[PDB]
Amino acid sequence: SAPGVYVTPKNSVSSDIISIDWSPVQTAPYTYWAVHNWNQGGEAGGYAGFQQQSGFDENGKRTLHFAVWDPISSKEAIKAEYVSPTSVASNFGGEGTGLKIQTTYDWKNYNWYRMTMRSWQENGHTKFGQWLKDVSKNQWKLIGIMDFPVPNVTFNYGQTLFQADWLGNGQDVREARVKNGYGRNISDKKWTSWNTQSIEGQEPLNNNWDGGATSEYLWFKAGGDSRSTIGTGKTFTLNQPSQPEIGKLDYDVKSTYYENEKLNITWQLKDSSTPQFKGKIEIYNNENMTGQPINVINDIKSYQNGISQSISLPTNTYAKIVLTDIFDQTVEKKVKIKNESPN
Amino acid sequence: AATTTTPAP
Ligand SMILES: *[C@H]1O[C@H](CO)[C@H](O)[C@H](O)[C@H]1NC(C)=O
Ligand SMILES: *[C@H]1O[C@H](CO)[C@H](O)[C@H](O)[C@H]1NC(C)=O
Ligand SMILES: *[C@H]1O[C@H](CO)[C@H](O)[C@H](O)[C@H]1NC(C)=O
Ligand SMILES: *[C@H]1O[C@H](CO)[C@H](O)[C@H](O)[C@H]1NC(C)=O
Ligand SMILES: [Zn+2]
Ligand SMILES: [Zn+2]
Ligand SMILES: [Zn+2]
Repeated sequence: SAPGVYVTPKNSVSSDIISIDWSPVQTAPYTYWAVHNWNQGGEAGGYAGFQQQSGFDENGKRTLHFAVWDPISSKEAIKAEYVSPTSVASNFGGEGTGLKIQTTYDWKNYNWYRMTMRSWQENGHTKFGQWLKDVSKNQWKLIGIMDFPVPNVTFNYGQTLFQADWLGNGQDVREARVKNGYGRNISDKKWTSWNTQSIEGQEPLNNNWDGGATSEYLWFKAGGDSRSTIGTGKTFTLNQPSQPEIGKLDYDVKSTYYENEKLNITWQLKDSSTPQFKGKIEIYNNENMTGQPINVINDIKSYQNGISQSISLPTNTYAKIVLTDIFDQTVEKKVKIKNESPN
Repeated sequence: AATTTTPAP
C-alpha cells in the first residue's frame, strides 16, 4: 500500500559474491527491505534482506529473510543445508513455490548491517549462502545455506534493492539507507563497485515516496507524508572506494591431538575475523610436510570448526590446517599432532 | 502474506 521503492546499481554484472550495507531509520510494520535480488523470472530467482514483521520498533519482530524459487529445469527439492540457531527454513507457496529461511535478528535503527551472499558450485549443484555482519559489534554470522539442484547458476542478473509494504499500511512511513554495494565478477574475480545507483518509485504515477544521497549513503522513504523531491527517480553517486574493505581471516587452533585412535583437531575464529567458508586438513608423517600426506580431511564446511575422526596414525605426525574465508582469503597453520593429549 | 518481485518489463 505504501508505494515500492527500488534502488538499482548502474553497473552490476554476473557475480558470485554480492554485498551491501543497510541501516534502518523508520520501520513501519509489514516492510521488507530486500537488499539483494537476482535472476527474476529465471532459474534460481531469489532475494534476501530484512523485515519488520510486526510493530514499529525494536520490540516488534525483526528478521532477516532469504528465499530461492523452485527450479525450472529439475524436479529435485531445494535443501536447507544449514540454518543458524534463530533461523527457520520452510517451503513457501501461493507466490510461486520455493524455499525460504527466516531468521529472528535484533537489528537496530541507525546501526549498519552488511549482508553478503555467496554462490558456489559443488557436487553438480549450486549453493547459495547468506552472511551478516553487525557493523557496530564488528561480528560476522553465518545465517543459512541453500542447496539448489541445478549447476552453473549465479547471481546472474537483476541486482537491485527494494523497500516494500506487503500488507497495506500506506499511512506509515518506512525509510532506510544503503552504501558499500559491491559484487565479485564471475568473469575475472575482480570487484565491481556500485558507486552509482538509481532510486526510483515502483509506481510512476505515485509520488508518495522520496530519495536522495549524502556523501556517505543513499536514502529512501515511502508512505505517510512522503512526497518525491526527485520526480519519478534520479541517479546518485557515492564516493566509495573502487575496492571493498575486506577484513582478515584470523583463528586460533584449540586442539590438535591423537589419543585412543581418535584424531581431534579444532579451531575458533577470532570474533573480529572474516567468516569461514571452508577448511581442509592434511596430515604428514614429517615436520617439513614433504611428500604426500598420509591422510587428508577435505570439505570441512563453513559451519564446522574441526574434526574428530577414528584413524590410525604413526608416532610423529603434523597437521597442515588450511582455512579459507568467504572472500577466498586463506590462512594455513602447521601444528604438530600431540600424540596422546587427554592422556 | 505475499512478498512479490517483478520480472524484467
Ligand atoms: C515474503 O515475505 C513475507 C512476509 O514475511 C512472507 O514470509 C512471504 O512468504 C515471503 N515470500 C518469499 C518468497 O520468501
Ligand atoms: C510484487 O508484485 C505484486 C503484484 O503481484 C505487487 O505489484 C507488489 O508491489 C510487487 N512488489 C515488488 C516489491 O515489486
Ligand atoms: C520476481 O523475482 C523473484 C526472484 O527475486 C522471482 O523470480 C519471482 O518469480 C519474480 N516474480 C515474477 C512475477 O517474475
Ligand atoms: C521489476 O519492476 C520493478 C518496478 O516495478 C523493478 O524495476 C524491478 O527491478 C524489475 N525487475 C527486473 C528484473 O527488472
Ligand atoms: Zn541433484
Ligand atoms: Zn595439499
Ligand atoms: Zn563443501
